Amino acid sequence: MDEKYVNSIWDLLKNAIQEIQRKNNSGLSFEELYRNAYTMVLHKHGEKLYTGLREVVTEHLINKVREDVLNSLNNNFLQTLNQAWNDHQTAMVMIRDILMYMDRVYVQQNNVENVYNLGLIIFRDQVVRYGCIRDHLRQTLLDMIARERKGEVVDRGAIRNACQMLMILGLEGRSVYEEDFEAPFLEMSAEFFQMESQKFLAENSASVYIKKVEARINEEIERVMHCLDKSTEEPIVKVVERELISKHMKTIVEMENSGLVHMLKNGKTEDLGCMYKLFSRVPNGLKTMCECMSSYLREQGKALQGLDDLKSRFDRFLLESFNNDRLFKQTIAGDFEYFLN
Amino acid sequence: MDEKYVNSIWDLLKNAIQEIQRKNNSGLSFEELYRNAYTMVLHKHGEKLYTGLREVVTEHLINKVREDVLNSLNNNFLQTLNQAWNDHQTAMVMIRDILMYMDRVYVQQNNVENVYNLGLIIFRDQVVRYGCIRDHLRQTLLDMIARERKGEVVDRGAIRNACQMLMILGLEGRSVYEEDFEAPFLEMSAEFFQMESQKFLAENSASVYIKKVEARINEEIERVMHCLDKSTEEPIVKVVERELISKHMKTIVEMENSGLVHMLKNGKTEDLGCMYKLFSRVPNGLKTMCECMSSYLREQGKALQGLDDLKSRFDRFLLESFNNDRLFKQTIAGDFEYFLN
Amino acid sequence: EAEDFECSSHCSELSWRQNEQRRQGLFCDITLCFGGREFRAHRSVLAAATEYFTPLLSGQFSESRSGRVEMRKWSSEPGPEPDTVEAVIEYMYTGRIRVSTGSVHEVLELADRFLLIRLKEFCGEFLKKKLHLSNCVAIHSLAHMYTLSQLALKAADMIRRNFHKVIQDEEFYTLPFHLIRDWLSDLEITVDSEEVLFETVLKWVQRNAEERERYFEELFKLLRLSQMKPTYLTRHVKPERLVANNEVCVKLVADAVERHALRA
Amino acid sequence: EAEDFECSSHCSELSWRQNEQRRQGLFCDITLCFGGREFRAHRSVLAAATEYFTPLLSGQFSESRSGRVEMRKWSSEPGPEPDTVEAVIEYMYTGRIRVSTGSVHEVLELADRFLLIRLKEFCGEFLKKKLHLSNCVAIHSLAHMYTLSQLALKAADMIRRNFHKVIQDEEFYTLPFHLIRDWLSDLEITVDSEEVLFETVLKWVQRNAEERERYFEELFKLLRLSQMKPTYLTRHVKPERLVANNEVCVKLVADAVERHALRA
Repeated sequence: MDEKYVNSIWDLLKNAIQEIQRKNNSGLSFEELYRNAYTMVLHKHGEKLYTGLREVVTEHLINKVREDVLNSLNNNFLQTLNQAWNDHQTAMVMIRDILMYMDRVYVQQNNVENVYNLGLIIFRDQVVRYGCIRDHLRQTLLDMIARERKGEVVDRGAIRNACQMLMILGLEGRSVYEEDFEAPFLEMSAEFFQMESQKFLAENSASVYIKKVEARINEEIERVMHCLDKSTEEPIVKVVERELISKHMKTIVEMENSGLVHMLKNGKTEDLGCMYKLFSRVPNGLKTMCECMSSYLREQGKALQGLDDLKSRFDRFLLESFNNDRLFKQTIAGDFEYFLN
Repeated sequence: MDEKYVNSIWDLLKNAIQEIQRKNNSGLSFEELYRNAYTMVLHKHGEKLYTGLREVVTEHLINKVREDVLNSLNNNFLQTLNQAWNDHQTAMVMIRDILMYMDRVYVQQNNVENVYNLGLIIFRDQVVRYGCIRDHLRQTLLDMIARERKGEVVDRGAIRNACQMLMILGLEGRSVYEEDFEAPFLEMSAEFFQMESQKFLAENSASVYIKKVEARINEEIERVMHCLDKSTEEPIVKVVERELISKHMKTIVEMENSGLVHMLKNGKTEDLGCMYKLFSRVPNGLKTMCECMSSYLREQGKALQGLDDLKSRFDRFLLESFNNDRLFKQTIAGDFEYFLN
Repeated sequence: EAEDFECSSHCSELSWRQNEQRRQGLFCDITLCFGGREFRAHRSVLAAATEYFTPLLSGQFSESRSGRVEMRKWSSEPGPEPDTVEAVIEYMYTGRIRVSTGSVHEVLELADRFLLIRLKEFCGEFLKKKLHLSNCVAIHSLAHMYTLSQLALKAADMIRRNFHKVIQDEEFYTLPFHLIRDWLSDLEITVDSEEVLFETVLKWVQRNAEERERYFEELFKLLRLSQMKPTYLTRHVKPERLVANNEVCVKLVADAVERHALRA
Repeated sequence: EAEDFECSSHCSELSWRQNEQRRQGLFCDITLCFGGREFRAHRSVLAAATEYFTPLLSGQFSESRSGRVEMRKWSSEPGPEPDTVEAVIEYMYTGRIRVSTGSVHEVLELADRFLLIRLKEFCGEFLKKKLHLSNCVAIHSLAHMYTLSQLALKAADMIRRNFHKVIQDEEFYTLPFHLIRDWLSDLEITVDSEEVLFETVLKWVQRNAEERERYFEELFKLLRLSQMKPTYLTRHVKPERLVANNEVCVKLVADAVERHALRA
């Protein structure tokens, strides 16, 4: 009907939306509010409604919610942030329901986000990614993971709660989680692991090192399961595989008074079998072991009736420690065919 | 379980059945009573239950219900009888429900009547057909219909209520209604109509008589619709058709200073058209009119240039009063072909 | 080993038996009022039938505590015909409905309002068949109001092709302002001359003069005065009291005559 | 003219959405307790699923006012397994259930008790397939208890054909008195000699001696002592303490020996 009557309807819904926002769901009639929203969209006033919706939410989250999270930065930040997120989710569900006819008719037909998805975008842009908040959340989640790794006891629950939220604001996508948390996390992790690798090489045996690497891989998988998105397992492991294994491949195998050659000489089968299973992860991993072996085996066979003893000893390793691998088999065989000439 | 435990269960159900009978449905737990009935049939004690059921009902209707109906014979009989019937129907529904598992499992498998059908048989045999009751109900329904016919104002409602009941006790069949009410009703009706016919012939014109017959047919159809079973329409009409039309066919047509010949002579078309529509009901009905006509038409044509006037006059009757009937057409034609010889 | 069972008949029966309950009032949870008659129904069924009833009956709003829902403000004064309401409620139970040539309007109202999308779909596929030369203007106003986009296009195309004749029948002069506005600014419309469009603006505005006069100025702006003959603009357009009153359009009708003289 | 609509998918969806409600407790009317766990459900659905729930929930009995139903006295001590109860309740909503080699016993209990005849039917057609040499005595005791007449006959016939071997396995010595009674008086049974039947009466009665001794006299009367060898009756039947105690059977064992001497 007339411009004034339409503004009557919108004033009614605006007050209802604000009441919901203020946690006052009870006093409201679902059919009255739904009919008013319906009457607007039915009489082609959907844009007025949608534009109005985008305002009432934007204003609430900027003036009340952003402020709350900011005022509680150095006083229970993540908690003040999850409560902000929960209160929002709860409100946006009720807002989406009174405006259900707009979601089904207008939103579809006019290439715009749906009420809940719009609510998510505003919370994302105005609260979770507000620079000061965006940064303080990134530094918070990372300082916790760094403290945890360095021994301290931290709240994995608050960490999973923020990660779920970061994932959800991605709008059925990891866009927000990836750049706001994952990428900075992976970066600080690699810097940690690189330093960790330097300590363990300087004071632990190759067997101990290889064990400590497996232990680190297990810890990082165990961390993802308990407080990050399941999709971070492959990235973080590859960062452990890169910094601990891949970057120090020749260093590990060649370790003096330890390593492949000493393991082959002192016959420590399971120890070099452990090396095989770890070096089978990284590219050129097994190659390095073959190269180290071929260098030694050719130098040992060059010294050699007793080559039946050599063949049998390496046959045992290949079958037990090297899982009868095609590459190792060909390498051992290649070195034996080399002695003929 | 043991004989005593089974008798514990049955004593519980017997009391529940009697409480229901006494109008005390409320205090009872449906699942407790149903489980007890179930436990008996499940443990193959169905016959004890069924035999017990047949007793508790038989005893109630003989000792309490039959007595009530008898004590109120000359004091609101039909009402005391419908209330007996309603209270029964109501109880038997609740009895059938607590014993639902017996109806589905035992009753089926052991070639016996179902709880509700058994209840109907006992009410039928012990109350509605108890000789003194059987007779007083038959005399009641008939004295009413006789009073109604003779002018008086009677309760068609009480009459339909008893007829529905009589029909229902037929066990999806009219066996009880047919012999307890219909047959005596049809008999007393024929005796009435035979006397009615004698009065109307002795003092009314053939046209008036024919009208009074149609009026009687309509009254008797109107009576069946309002207070008897719809299935009594064909029998009672055939009794009106037999006693009023069929038995006095030649008498009506030949009525002096009235009737077919006088209607044909004085040219009263619709009047003999009325006769046609009534005599078309009964067998040999139209034959009698043709016979009466052929006797007259042959005597009139035997008297006869003016036979073009005769042909045209009878052509008009045949088309208007006789609905251009094949039998009448052939009869008129036959009589005309007769004059040639 | 195990085995799965499927009673095909089951759910068809279950739904029908629940309807039979509703009709007797058996186990009815909620009471649906449409005019000051009311229809008793089952919260479980209604909520299962459409996304609408779930938040209503949930527990976050007055209706859950009420145990009654006042369905108000319908196109029909005391609400839709009870027969059409019972028909649609039954559909929510059974998924079976008969839509008459009359029923379809009120059915589409409820179907659309109560978010019964597969029933709304049907009405759309129904009217698409019942679409004709007379049917087209009334069906377009339906398809446009109840967002039946596929049907709106087929109804619009038949109006664009037969515009010259649709403006002859009174059916068009019923249309709301926003639809007149959208038709005048529609370019694929097929009329004999642009001068006829003015005669239709003047005809339509005259009907509900008291409420419709406000729009005229906006509607006159839509008129492509360039494609109109200068003889017509000077003798028929300029002297109209409706155009002589507003000074915004006397300037536009003056520039239009100015432009034609300037075309030489 | 009019047109009828049928949303084929509809009732299948409606039922499933109502189950999804029940699982969340949404709009649940009644609470069904089976042991001191309880299952929340919908009065409308339950009543629609079976003739049982209609009088219960109607309003003529305590349960309607209660809003809770205490399902007591089941073959399993604290009632059937909750998984089997949820399975059957879901079936009342959806008409879909999976019956395991284990499930079938408790499923048939509930199906039969709660008058779910098409589910009971399935269990009957299921066990008919799973019927074997070991399965036959246990399946007969089921089919006999839960009035599965078609199955009882097929199970009985396999027991009558393989009686001589069924009395070897302990499975038979579980059977209740009324079934022993009915087997002894069954004429189409196939055993080597009538003397073996006595050895099975003595074996079965010995098991739960304290409760089973009462029956022995009735069971001994069923024994066709005419078809037994006089050497056996004098040396093995007559000296049994179980037969020497009752004086009713010492007379019957005496007439039996009397009849054999009288046959010469």
